[PDB]
Amino acid sequence: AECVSNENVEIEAPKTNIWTSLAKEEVQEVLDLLHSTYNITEVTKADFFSNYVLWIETLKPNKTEALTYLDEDGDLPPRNARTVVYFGEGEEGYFEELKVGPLPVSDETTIEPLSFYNTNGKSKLPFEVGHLDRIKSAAKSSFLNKNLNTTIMRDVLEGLIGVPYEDMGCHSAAPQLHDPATGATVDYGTCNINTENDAENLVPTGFFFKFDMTGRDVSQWKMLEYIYNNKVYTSAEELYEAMQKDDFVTLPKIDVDNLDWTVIQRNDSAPVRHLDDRKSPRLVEPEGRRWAYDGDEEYFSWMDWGFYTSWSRDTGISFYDITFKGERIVYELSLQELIAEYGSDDPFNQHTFYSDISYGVGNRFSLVPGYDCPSTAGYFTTDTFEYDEFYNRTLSYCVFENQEDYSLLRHTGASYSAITQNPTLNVRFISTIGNYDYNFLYKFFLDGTLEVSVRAAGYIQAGYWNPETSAPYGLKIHDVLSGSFHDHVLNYKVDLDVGGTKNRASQYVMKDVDVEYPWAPGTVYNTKQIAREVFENEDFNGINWPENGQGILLIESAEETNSFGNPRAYNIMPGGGGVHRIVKNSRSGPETQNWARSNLFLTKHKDTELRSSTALNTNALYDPPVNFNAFLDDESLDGEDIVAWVNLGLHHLPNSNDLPNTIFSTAHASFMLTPFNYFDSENSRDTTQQVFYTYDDETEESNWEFYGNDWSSCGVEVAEPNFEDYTYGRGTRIN
Amino acid sequence: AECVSNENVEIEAPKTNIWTSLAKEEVQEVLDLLHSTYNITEVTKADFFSNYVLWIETLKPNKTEALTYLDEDGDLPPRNARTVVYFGEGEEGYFEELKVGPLPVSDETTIEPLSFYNTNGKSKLPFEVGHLDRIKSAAKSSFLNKNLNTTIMRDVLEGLIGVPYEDMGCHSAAPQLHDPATGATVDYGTCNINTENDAENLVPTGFFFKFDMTGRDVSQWKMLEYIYNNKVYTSAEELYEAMQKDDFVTLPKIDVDNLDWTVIQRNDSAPVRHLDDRKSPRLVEPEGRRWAYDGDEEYFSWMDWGFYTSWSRDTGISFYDITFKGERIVYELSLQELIAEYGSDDPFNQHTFYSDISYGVGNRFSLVPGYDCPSTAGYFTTDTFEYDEFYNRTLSYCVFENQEDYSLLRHTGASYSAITQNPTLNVRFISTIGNYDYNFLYKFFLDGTLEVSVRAAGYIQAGYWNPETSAPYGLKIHDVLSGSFHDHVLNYKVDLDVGGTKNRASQYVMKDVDVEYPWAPGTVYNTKQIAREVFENEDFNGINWPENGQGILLIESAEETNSFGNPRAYNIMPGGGGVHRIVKNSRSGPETQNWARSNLFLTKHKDTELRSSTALNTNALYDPPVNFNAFLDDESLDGEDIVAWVNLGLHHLPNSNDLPNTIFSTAHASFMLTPFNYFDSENSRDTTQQVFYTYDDETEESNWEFYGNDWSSCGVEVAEPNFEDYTYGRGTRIN
Ligand SMILES: *[C@@H]1O[C@H](CO)[C@@H](O[C@@H]2O[C@H](CO)[C@@H](O[C@@H]3O[C@H](CO)[C@@H](O)[C@H](O)[C@@H]3O)[C@H](O)[C@H]2NC(C)=O)[C@H](O)[C@H]1NC(C)=O
Ligand SMILES: *[C@@H]1O[C@H](CO)[C@@H](O[C@@H]2O[C@H](CO)[C@@H](O[C@@H]3O[C@H](CO)[C@@H](O)[C@H](O)[C@@H]3O)[C@H](O)[C@H]2NC(C)=O)[C@H](O)[C@H]1NC(C)=O
Ligand SMILES: *[C@@H]1O[C@H](CO)[C@@H](O)[C@H](O)[C@H]1NC(C)=O
Ligand SMILES: *[C@@H]1O[C@H](CO)[C@@H](O)[C@H](O)[C@H]1NC(C)=O
Ligand SMILES: *[C@@H]1O[C@H](CO)[C@@H](O)[C@H](O)[C@H]1NC(C)=O
Ligand SMILES: *[C@@H]1O[C@H](CO)[C@@H](O)[C@H](O)[C@H]1NC(C)=O
Ligand SMILES: *[C@@H]1O[C@H](CO)[C@@H](O)[C@H](O)[C@H]1NC(C)=O
Ligand SMILES: *[C@@H]1O[C@H](CO)[C@@H](O)[C@H](O)[C@H]1NC(C)=O
Ligand SMILES: *[C@@H]1O[C@H](CO)[C@@H](O)[C@H](O)[C@H]1NC(C)=O
Ligand SMILES: *[C@@H]1O[C@H](CO)[C@@H](O)[C@H](O)[C@H]1NC(C)=O
Ligand SMILES: [Ca+2]
Ligand SMILES: [Ca+2]
Ligand SMILES: [Ca+2]
Ligand SMILES: [Ca+2]
Ligand SMILES: [Cl-]
Ligand SMILES: [Cl-]
Ligand SMILES: [Cl-]
Ligand SMILES: [Cl-]
Ligand SMILES: [Cl-]
Ligand SMILES: [Cl-]
Ligand SMILES: [Cl-]
Ligand SMILES: [Cl-]
Ligand SMILES: [Cl-]
Ligand SMILES: [Cl-]
Ligand SMILES: [Cl-]
Ligand SMILES: [Cl-]
Ligand SMILES: [Cu+2]
Ligand SMILES: [Cu+2]
Ligand SMILES: [Mg+2]
Ligand SMILES: [Mg+2]
Ligand SMILES: [Mg+2]
Ligand SMILES: [Mg+2]
Ligand SMILES: [Mg+2]
Ligand SMILES: [Mg+2]
Ligand SMILES: [Xe]
Ligand SMILES: [Xe]
Ligand SMILES: [Xe]
Ligand SMILES: [Xe]
Ligand SMILES: [Xe]
Ligand SMILES: [Xe]
Ligand SMILES: [Xe]
Ligand SMILES: [Xe]
Ligand SMILES: [Xe]
Ligand SMILES: [Xe]
Ligand SMILES: [Xe]
Ligand SMILES: [Xe]
Ligand SMILES: [Xe]
Ligand SMILES: [Xe]
Ligand SMILES: [Xe]
Ligand SMILES: [Xe]
Repeated sequence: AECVSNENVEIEAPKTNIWTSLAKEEVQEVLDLLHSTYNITEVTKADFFSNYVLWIETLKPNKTEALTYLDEDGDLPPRNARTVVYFGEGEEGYFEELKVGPLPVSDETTIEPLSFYNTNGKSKLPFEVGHLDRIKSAAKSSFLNKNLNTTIMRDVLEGLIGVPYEDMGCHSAAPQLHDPATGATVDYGTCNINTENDAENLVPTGFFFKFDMTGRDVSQWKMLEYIYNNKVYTSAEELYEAMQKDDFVTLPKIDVDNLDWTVIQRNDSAPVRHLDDRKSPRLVEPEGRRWAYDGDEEYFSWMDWGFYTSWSRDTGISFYDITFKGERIVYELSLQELIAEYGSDDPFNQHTFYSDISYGVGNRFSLVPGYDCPSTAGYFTTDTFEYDEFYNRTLSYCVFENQEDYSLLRHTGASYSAITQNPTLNVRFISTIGNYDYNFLYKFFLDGTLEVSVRAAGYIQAGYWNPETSAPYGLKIHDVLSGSFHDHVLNYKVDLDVGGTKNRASQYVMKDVDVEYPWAPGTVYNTKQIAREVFENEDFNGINWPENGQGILLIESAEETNSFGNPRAYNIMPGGGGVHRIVKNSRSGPETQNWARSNLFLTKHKDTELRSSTALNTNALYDPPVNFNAFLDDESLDGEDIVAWVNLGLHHLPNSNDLPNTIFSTAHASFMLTPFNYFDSENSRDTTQQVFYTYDDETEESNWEFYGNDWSSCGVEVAEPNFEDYTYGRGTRIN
Repeated sequence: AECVSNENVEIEAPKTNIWTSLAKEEVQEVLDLLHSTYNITEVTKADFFSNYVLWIETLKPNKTEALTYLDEDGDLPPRNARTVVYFGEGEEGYFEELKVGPLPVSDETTIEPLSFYNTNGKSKLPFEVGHLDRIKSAAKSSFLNKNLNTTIMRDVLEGLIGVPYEDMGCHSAAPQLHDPATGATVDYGTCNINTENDAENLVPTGFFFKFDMTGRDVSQWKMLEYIYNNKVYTSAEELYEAMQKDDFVTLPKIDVDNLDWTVIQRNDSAPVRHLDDRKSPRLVEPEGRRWAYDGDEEYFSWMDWGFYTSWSRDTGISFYDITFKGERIVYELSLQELIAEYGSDDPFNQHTFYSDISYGVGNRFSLVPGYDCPSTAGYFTTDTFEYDEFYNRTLSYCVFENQEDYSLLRHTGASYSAITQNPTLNVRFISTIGNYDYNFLYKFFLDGTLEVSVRAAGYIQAGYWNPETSAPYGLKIHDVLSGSFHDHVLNYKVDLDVGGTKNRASQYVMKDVDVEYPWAPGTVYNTKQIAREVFENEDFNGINWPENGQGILLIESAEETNSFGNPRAYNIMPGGGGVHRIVKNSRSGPETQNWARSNLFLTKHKDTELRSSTALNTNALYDPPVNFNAFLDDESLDGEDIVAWVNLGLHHLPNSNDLPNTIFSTAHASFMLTPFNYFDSENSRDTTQQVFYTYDDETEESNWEFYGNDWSSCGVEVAEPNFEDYTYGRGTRIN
């Protein structure tokens, strides 16, 4: 007999998604208004002296107006755009952030400087510390080719590396290094061997260079240094001549004829493991899908949870208005920034401190059905706007119900067994940013717990192994390859509003203590106690997870209690990857990523403290648009709207198990938000996905209660994934 | 079209399972020899002055003889039994451990004192610190009834608690408290309200008592104290008379008429959540099972892994000869002990320091098919012997292939996407020990990684909430109920033999450092470095996981390297629950659990250091059979057979989310064993469970390579679990 089929369920969201990305039509109206207001050049025709548009996206509503709309029948918040435009028509070039609205475009619409969420109080980012945009990238690539493809340098490179200039690629370290004291902007660079399989990061040559790129006039840019085997040369001629001498040491060259060790996919001449000719297990939905959605509003419901999603170019997916059993628990949950900070003996990796939101986390590729997500997943389309084009991205994120490999709870005793299954709602997106693949998962449980996790995979940014200097910074993982040591750190804005906005943050500290008890006078016991301590003010040092896990961190309602007098609370519980940066004082990130130095921070919510980083931060080393430390000014948190900024990380020291790629299983970080006296009891008990087995002692009869779930054998069709929907590329573009 | 069916595959183990439990026939021969050698009384007729048999099990082979058999065509090790017999026929009673073999019983068979694995050098455990066996339990229960069911005490109890003696149960704290200085043995106790649903732990009355139980003559045992509202009474009469006075404070009584808050299973009058009338997702095997086994030898193979299992009464499942790609990586992996140590204002919980192996972890209940394990699982039968009966336990552990909710790795770039699925082999057993349910999972991955995890659920051991004294030890979670604060700590013996037995233990320490580089003279950089440090000797302090995760712990081959010169290694990587005891100096566990004070210990392998605890430890407070600290005697680990003793734990402070039961999702601990330069590369690349997608730039054609896996739609029957195989109880017994 066939399993009972059910159709996918669609619902109407309670409210409008006021956080959603701009519609194509809204972007068009904004772009038109900009073109009519300013002299805007198309990006394909633009240079450092043109004006052109970079970005146009939603300027999300402020919280109080949002909550008045959601909870108190207020007006829709004004619909506005944030745009970033490069202005090069003046004596000095700069990027400027501008607000355009309200939308749709009407007689009330204005264009104004936008700076309220920048701690530095500026709408304008100077050229010298500007975004590494398509224009600046093209100029740098042209400048490098001009210098490295001369007759002499062609010879220097081939002689040192072993392949001609055509067979390598030269490129610059990020961030650039602007010195506000001198006005100079310099950058380092290296070369990697070209590959057919995107494995250039595994073949670094150990040839380095340094250049000055100060000012908008590229005719004045100059190569400063060539660096090779830890020696500095101040001209091509000096290096060429050094190489002709008999005392010159040339480091071992990459074996470019044998690069099969860089290849990810299966070698079809490899033997197959026993039984690997049988397909691996599959998750199926015997009675159809158990989550619902509003397609227009990107609102989701599952087992008494509800939330809206939003998408941005900088960060990818965000969540708003997360409710459980009819009560908002989180106003905003949003990934803010991802960094990768390397330590090295060499001037390329030692100067690498990536800000992934500068590149964009939300402007990448589709998910591969069946593999990136289970075949039971639903897929959603999002969009972004960059450089004159609207990008529609299908299969951008997925939603699926998992069956976890362990039950949610159980007990056996007194002639019964009671077990509850553990289905979870899962939202995933994957962001492949060059070499790295980041896999983001949000997992919701039946009791009101949410787990936020990240895993990493892809190609490592390796380094040339120099036996004299490389050992303190990495392991030798191939003939001339070091697995360069680096930190990954990610920041999440977790705007918990537990039993309303007015909250307190507390910790239950656990300690061993010597006590005497009234029932055994004179006898000292070494025992353990808890002590509740309130986080009364913003702490500049942040909060690091306690030694030996001897504490619990809570966000409590300031006024609401459960039936036993306990403040309603949620526990922020670290899972794996509760680490922060090792390095304290980076020349490549002095003030640009100051949230990354502790496990977590608690601040008073402000609309002006929207975000802990920006896409414009990375090259603004000393005066970034957002300096996170500006948020930390000793404000009372004692009965206030608190935001937690929670970090996840990994200290990655690649070894053989990272070649050809890093694996997701061991590169993992997570935290949980779990109810703590939030209810009077554990709130999964109403699920039907449980069994109650009883045995009668006298009659020797067993009884099985399955609460309406029929476990009888039935037939299902195991459906083919929507593979046809997957095409390579970073979105379908429309100029 | 129907999915291609395949039958379950059975294989022949490479060798005999020399670690397997005794056959019924072996146990019978041993029991017969004991009965012919000594005057043995049946346990149902026995007292403190009889002799009777407690336990008969396999005395596992010593390592060198085992390895000679497995690897060098040696003889089968001798087949021996360990038995424990209580001898009460002498002037003083004691338990004695005895070796019986070789088996089968022949003219060569002897019975000898067995003590080699006891650090205290004794085969005999004195009565005073004896096992809490069926005989001693019965005597204590009889003694308590004699004292608490008198006319006066019946009145005292009803008056204080609110229900008659028939409606409560009184019982003693574990461990007992023997004082070797005085020879006295005392114990504390309390009463809980009787329930129909095994929820007595949620209804503690706050009535306590203390008794002296010194010696085998129960006529000399005496009640010492009654303790109530933090006052001590030295007779029933004193307390009765105190209660008649007008100044007497009676603490608030349990509302025994309203205990629905203790009930686990669904209330069928509760509303159903949206779409919870659809069955939750199911894992299926479209082309059948992909692991194989030898049923007689309990040998398992899956995707180039192999191992044997063994079962014991004390600990449940153990693993031996774990190999991956034809090489042993772990000789022995075995759970050793589980403790639960409470802190409290009251004399019951403050004296509770459970040793779960004393009760037995491997003598519990069957798994519930479909709920405890996926319906695709295979189930295995094990056995134990206790008190004259052989117990056959069906559905004792399960083996299943999961599909993890994330892929093992991926990369997108250069017009391809390459993704590998993440199937894992999973071995589970669940041990419900009274109130607690422990869920043990061993998860094997395609690359050679193994994850060991535990989750906990069940009823908490709560405490009576006294507003004057309870607050430092727990939260008030119901009207008169405290969620008593406790540590769970579990010890695993992890006998890694990485590239042979001769190994080294090392750590890569991570630190920030200020350096100057040859390519930028005079410029100080704050960067980060690694430093390899060898653990040259056994450290009495053990090893605690590093602050901010700034280190990697390795077990390395002493001589074998990979192709790049790195020692072949495995990384012991902490996951969640990397915590140890808070309390340092317990009166209830002075010397009995000394492994629990750090995250992990490294020792030189010895057959005499078989196990870090014993079932006989818990009441032997100062001179236990095994004092783990005896293992730690500063021996060189520099090119030696190393064993790692790895702890997992939880500091549990129950809140509302633990009523009516604790949930498995948030009560979790794990560690991973992962290859680290063990191969030249990451070793999952040969799996067929992957996709290679390519896109041609010119022809606009996509190609999908699925390596023999057909994702076409097909029909399967979703099978009913083997529910008929599940019967309540702790094994089918045979006298
Ligand atoms: C959301 O909240 C933020 C923070 O409260 C609001 O920021 C404010 O934006 C206005 C413009 O709409 C800024 O006013 C301007 O100030 C400059 C500086 O003197 C002045 O030259 C202009 O004439 C104008 O008055 C204001 O400074 C800024 N406030 C802060 C604290 O930075 C924002 O308006 C809110 N958005 C919405 C949709 O209501
Ligand atoms: C596995 O290895 C252990 C540890 O090496 C062996 O333990 C040894 O067991 C023997 C008995 O078989 C003990 O010998 C006895 O010693 C006592 C004490 O003086 C003596 O009275 C007896 O006459 C007898 O000689 C021996 O002490 C003990 N060794 C240690 C270090 O404690 C065990 O025999 C091995 N098992 C197998 C199956 O080979
Ligand atoms: C717009 O800018 C370009 C330079 O990019 C300039 O040549 C042109 O004259 C400007 N248009 C107007 C109307 O001033
Ligand atoms: C580099 O120089 C060679 C000739 O010296 C030329 O053929 C080639 O096109 C140049 N490459 C680029 C990208 O300019
Ligand atoms: C495939 O396997 C063969 C045989 O081991 C090996 O020589 C070759 O390097 C492999 N090819 C690739 C591209 O991985
Ligand atoms: C984006 O793609 C979706 C799905 O194909 C489609 O509904 C929508 O019209 C697209 N948007 C635009 C403006 O191309
Ligand atoms: C065996 O022990 C019992 C006491 O438990 C005793 O009465 C009996 O006589 C003993 N048997 C022999 C043969 O001595
Ligand atoms: C307790 O005492 C009462 C009479 O006082 C009696 O009826 C009952 O059987 C006793 N219970 C036990 C278990 O001895
Ligand atoms: C079932 O639900 C009803 C209505 O809320 C409640 O009164 C009762 O306590 C519940 N019964 C049990 C046994 O949980
Ligand atoms: C234990 O149970 C298994 C499975 O039912 C059976 O094969 C075996 O004979 C049983 N052992 C004994 C001795 O009862
Ligand atoms: Ca908040
Ligand atoms: Ca502040
Ligand atoms: Ca070993
Ligand atoms: Ca030792
Ligand atoms: Cl400005
Ligand atoms: Cl110019
Ligand atoms: Cl090479
Ligand atoms: Cl879909
Ligand atoms: Cl407190
Ligand atoms: Cl700056
Ligand atoms: Cl002895
Ligand atoms: Cl007696
Ligand atoms: Cl009550
Ligand atoms: Cl089975
Ligand atoms: Cl080192
Ligand atoms: Cl003792
Ligand atoms: Cu990394
Ligand atoms: Cu617990
Ligand atoms: Mg609508
Ligand atoms: Mg839209
Ligand atoms: Mg109006
Ligand atoms: Mg056989
Ligand atoms: Mg057997
Ligand atoms: Mg022989
Ligand atoms: Xe657009
Ligand atoms: Xe140069
Ligand atoms: Xe997946
Ligand atoms: Xe949440
Ligand atoms: Xe990460
Ligand atoms: Xe904490
Ligand atoms: Xe991370
Ligand atoms: Xe990560
Ligand atoms: Xe037996
Ligand atoms: Xe007493
Ligand atoms: Xe499960
Ligand atoms: Xe392993
Ligand atoms: Xe646990
Ligand atoms: Xe470590
Ligand atoms: Xe644990
Ligand atoms: Xe646990």
